[PDB]
Amino acid sequence: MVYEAITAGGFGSQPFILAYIITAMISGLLFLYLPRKLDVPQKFGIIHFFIVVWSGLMYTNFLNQSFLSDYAWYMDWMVSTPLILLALGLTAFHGADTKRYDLLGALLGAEFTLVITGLLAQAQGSITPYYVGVLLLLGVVYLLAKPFREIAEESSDGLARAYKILAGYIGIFFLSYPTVWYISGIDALPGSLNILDPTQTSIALVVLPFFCKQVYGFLDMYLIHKAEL
Amino acid sequence: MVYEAITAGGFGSQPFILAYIITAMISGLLFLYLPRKLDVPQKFGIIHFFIVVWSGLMYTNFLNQSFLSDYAWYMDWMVSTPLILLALGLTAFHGADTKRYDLLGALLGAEFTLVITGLLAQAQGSITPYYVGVLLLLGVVYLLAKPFREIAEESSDGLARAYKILAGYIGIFFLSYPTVWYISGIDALPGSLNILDPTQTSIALVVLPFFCKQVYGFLDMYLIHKAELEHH
Amino acid sequence: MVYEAITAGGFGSQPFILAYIITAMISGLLFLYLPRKLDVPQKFGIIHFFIVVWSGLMYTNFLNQSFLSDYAWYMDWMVSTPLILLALGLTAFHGADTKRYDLLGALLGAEFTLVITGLLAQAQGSITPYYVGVLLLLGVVYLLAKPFREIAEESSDGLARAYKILAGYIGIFFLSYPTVWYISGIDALPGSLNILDPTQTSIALVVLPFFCKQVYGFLDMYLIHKAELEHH
Ligand SMILES: *C/C=C(C)/C=C/C=C(C)/C=C/C1=C(C)CCCC1(C)C
Ligand SMILES: *C/C=C(C)/C=C/C=C(C)/C=C/C1=C(C)CCCC1(C)C
Ligand SMILES: *C/C=C(C)/C=C/C=C(C)/C=C/C1=C(C)CCCC1(C)C
Ligand SMILES: CCCCCCCC/C=C/C(=O)OC[C@@H](O)CO
Ligand SMILES: CCCCCCCC/C=C/C(=O)OC[C@@H](O)CO
Ligand SMILES: CCCCCCCC/C=C/C(=O)OC[C@@H](O)CO
Ligand SMILES: CCCCCCCC/C=C/C(=O)OC[C@@H](O)CO
Ligand SMILES: CCCCCCCC/C=C/C(=O)OC[C@@H](O)CO
Ligand SMILES: CCCCCCCC/C=C/C(=O)OC[C@@H](O)CO
Ligand SMILES: CCCCCCCC/C=C/C(=O)OC[C@@H](O)CO
Ligand SMILES: CCCCCCCC/C=C/C(=O)OC[C@@H](O)CO
Ligand SMILES: CCCCCCCC/C=C/C(=O)OC[C@@H](O)CO
Ligand SMILES: CCCCCCCC/C=C/C(=O)OC[C@@H](O)CO
Ligand SMILES: CCCCCCCC/C=C/C(=O)OC[C@@H](O)CO
Ligand SMILES: CCCCCCCC/C=C/C(=O)OC[C@@H](O)CO
Ligand SMILES: CCCCCCCC/C=C\C(=O)OC[C@@H](O)CO
Repeated sequence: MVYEAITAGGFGSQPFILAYIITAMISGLLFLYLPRKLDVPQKFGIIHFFIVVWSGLMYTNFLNQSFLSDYAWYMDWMVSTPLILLALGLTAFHGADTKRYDLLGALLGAEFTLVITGLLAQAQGSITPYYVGVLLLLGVVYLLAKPFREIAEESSDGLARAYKILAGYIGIFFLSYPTVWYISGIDALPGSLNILDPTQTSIALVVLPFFCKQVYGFLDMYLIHKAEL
Repeated sequence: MVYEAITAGGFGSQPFILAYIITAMISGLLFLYLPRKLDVPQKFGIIHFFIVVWSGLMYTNFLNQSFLSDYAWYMDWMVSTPLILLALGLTAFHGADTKRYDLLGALLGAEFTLVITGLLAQAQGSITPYYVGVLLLLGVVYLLAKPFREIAEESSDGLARAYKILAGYIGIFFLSYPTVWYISGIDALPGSLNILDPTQTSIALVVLPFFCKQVYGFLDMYLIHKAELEHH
Repeated sequence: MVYEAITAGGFGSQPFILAYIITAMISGLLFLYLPRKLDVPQKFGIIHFFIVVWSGLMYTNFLNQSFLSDYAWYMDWMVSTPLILLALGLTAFHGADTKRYDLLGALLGAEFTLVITGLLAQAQGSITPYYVGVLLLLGVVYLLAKPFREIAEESSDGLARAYKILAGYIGIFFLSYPTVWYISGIDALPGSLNILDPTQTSIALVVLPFFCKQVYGFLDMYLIHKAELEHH
């Protein structure tokens, strides 16, 4: 019952969720427009567009109650967060000699499952899946830190630096998510610490996404342009 | 309460829906068969097979109530309408030199998001997401209309003509759905106009699909066949 | 009412469901490591990792009631069993000249659709969709038995033998599922027959998946390995 907890009484988080949704939409447009002017491949503009627009659309379930609303987080991250890791995977490939799409799939597949464990954690009211999720996230991080790093180092010195920058960014932001999820004291969530109240929890999982999507998109695409100079 | 409305009173749409399903299943079997007879790549038979068989299976939720029924259309279009666009895209690729698979993804991705907006709108009884869906639709027809057209025009004249025909056929039909959705007077479906009664909506929503899937299946495969015969 | 029936009273399947999840997680870790030890392509490890881990996860919904619980088998096979087939397909492709990724798509799509029929059947309380599934599954067996077999025979004798063994293994086992599903006396799923009680059904759908996931991942990677050893 995440939704009722988030929107009962004040629903203080709604200004933030509204602002997220709008900055998402306008960012999505800008992302489509950018790579025309920017000298980065279109696939990046496109991917970030979907990251941000999919996220936006899902968060509308907090403004308007549907059957989705209690799980709108996992509906969003389901497809947003693998697209993020795809953006990050393809950047690494960009200049490089050997592309490795089996690793892309692993990268993306882990994220998806990771996010489904959250889904499962909450629905079950049980933390067991959450632990499996965290192990997977470590697996993602490993994947980013090593194999994809190496592939990125095959290419130009600028791009490899760009990857490292993006990867550590995305790495560390990702690790925050299971944190605020665990320490949330929303009754539904089986996190056994209770530090953040529903509105706080909700607001964290608006600001955090903002950095991981809206900023990420620009960060990714400016960094690839600025490398290829 | 889309299902509830649709099966209200007589349930007038009942037998149309049944004929759509039966018909889908038979189309499917042909689609698997045709390519071998037709000198068209098997991949095309396979895509149309799933399109027409997926749709048919989802529509059985109007004949037997389930937790899916209210959102059946979306459960269908979710995977059917990107497959439709995959065929169209792959047709454009068929005889061309440069293949843009990131554009294929954008094409297919937009459709999926664009059907999910439809689902969101009904689920929150809210019209907002629909507008984004409409914006995405226009991105789809733009994609089809230009980049994919460009790629199509590297190929022989017949294959370019084929794409151009199918691209208009599916583009025009595709714009009808958000129309009759908005137009519909089922209450679950938001938007102000209530022009179409639930049975009229339902019947619009098996007629258009019959043209987008069954007819489209054959049309695609015959245009690709006629173009390759014309150029050999 | 699937969860309630299974877990009601003694919940006699809970140990098997536990033993299954624990072995799945452990098998998964091993699958990731095995490829580097066997000179088998890492991708096979990846795919088998996800098969057991995803399956394991979905089965936690029998240990803890959720909205997914009643439909957990479908949520599992919905992605697990296309992956099982991806592995089969890629095995066949492994030594071969022609990679036909449309057959891979057809293989995977039939499976996924074929699981969704099971979910529709339960959700509808109707046996109709089950029947489409069975057809579809005979589509799958067909694919495996022929075109995929031909592509395997393109390769070395060791690789070709590997595929045919696995294809047999997995074919036979895949047929058992629509059988147990049908004869199961869980009220929710609409077989005419009521031979198994929920616990027996549950046990069967623990032990059979053990052989199709945990065992199969090892079997697949060792057969390839062996095969690659046999030809310098
Ligand atoms: C834009 C949103 C982003 C970048 C979300 C990232 C979310 C995660 C990495 C969540 C991870 C989780 C676990 C590792 C365990 C289960 C709970 C989750 C879903 C928060
Ligand atoms: C076989 C069925 C087909 C080809 C259906 C096409 C359906 C659409 C293009 C629906 C479009 C919609 C929007 C663009 C926004 C409103 C919601 C939808 C799904 C009606
Ligand atoms: C690891 C689990 C596996 C390999 C499960 C296989 C499951 C099936 C082949 C199920 C088949 C079905 C039909 C053919 C029709 C009715 C619905 C199903 C899912 C029982
Ligand atoms: C849905 C949860 C994960 C399911 C899929 C994740 C793993 C799929 C990756 C398959 C793979 O690596 O094979 C592709 C390889 O042949 C590309 O060359
Ligand atoms: C944690 C979820 C799955 C992790 C994927 C494990 C794959 C790691 C293997 C890397 C790879 O094969 O790249 C080659 C490099 O390790 C040595 O050449
Ligand atoms: C090759 C063309 C085959 C067309 C077959 C469509 C026939 C479907 C008609 C069903 C019908 O009218 O019965 C519906 C109603 O009686 C069910 O209760
Ligand atoms: C692609 C498959 C072509 C058509 C397959 C569906 C035919 C099976 C029909 C089953 C049926 O109608 O039985 C339903 C009855 O037992 C319950 O009302
Ligand atoms: C399941 C609902 C969407 C179906 C997606 C399955 C196909 C998606 C992408 C396939 C494609 O791009 O085929 C060509 C690919 O092998 C690139 O070489
Ligand atoms: C549900 C929202 C997701 C829509 C599809 C997400 C990805 C669409 C585009 C993928 C892409 O650009 O991959 C192309 C790349 O693999 C070319 O090498
Ligand atoms: C409501 C939206 C429907 C309008 C779409 C019709 C597009 C048909 C015209 C395409 C065109 O002008 O492309 C010509 C190209 O050579 C210009 O770069
Ligand atoms: C490779 C083995 C890794 C860990 C296996 C542990 C499974 C055995 C644990 C059985 C247990 O918890 O029995 C508790 C019982 O008394 C509760 O009824
Ligand atoms: C993704 C294509 C269709 C699969 C639908 C996935 C939904 C599975 C879960 C359904 C559910 O939670 O409804 C069951 C219960 O809440 C209603 O009795
Ligand atoms: C229920 C969802 C079923 C989706 C399965 C449709 C996948 C069949 C598409 C074949 C494909 O994209 O092959 C591409 C490759 O052959 C291009 O050369
Ligand atoms: C590969 C070994 C298969 C293991 C099957 C799992 C056992 C499930 C119990 C079945 C059962 O006892 O059916 C017999 C009885 O219900 C029929 O009268
Ligand atoms: C949790 C552990 C599950 C136990 C299953 C592992 C046994 C699978 C059998 C592997 C095998 O015999 O491969 C060797 C054979 O193919 C010749 O190399
Ligand atoms: C394993 C799940 C894969 C994708 C299915 C997503 C499930 C749909 C999201 C939540 C939902 O269906 O809500 C159903 C019920 O909890 C409403 O209260």
